[PDB]
Amino acid sequence: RTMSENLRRNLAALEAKISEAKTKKNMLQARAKAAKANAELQQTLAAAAAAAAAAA
Amino acid sequence: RTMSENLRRNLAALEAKISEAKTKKNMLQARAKAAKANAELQQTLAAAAAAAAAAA
Repeated sequence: RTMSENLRRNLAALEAKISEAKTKKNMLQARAKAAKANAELQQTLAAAAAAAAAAA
Repeated sequence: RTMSENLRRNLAALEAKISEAKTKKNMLQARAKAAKANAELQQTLAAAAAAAAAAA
């Protein structure tokens, strides 16, 4: 019965850090998707706007 | 007839300690099965939970 209090806390502490890792996963993946889009948009627009205007 | 009272008590005392040893056998075997399972579960879960999370 003393062991089962210890196991019931260890089981709750394990799912608590699994739960934490899952919320972190969503936020980290979101930042990676956003950063991919920011780089492509900024570089593509700046290059095209300089290039077409100068040629014309 | 005095010998047969002595033998009838010795026969009952023998089966009484055989009976005791049999109840003890079941409890000792149960603890050994439980202890085997506790060790494997605790060590396996703790190792896997640390290892997979760190790598990812």
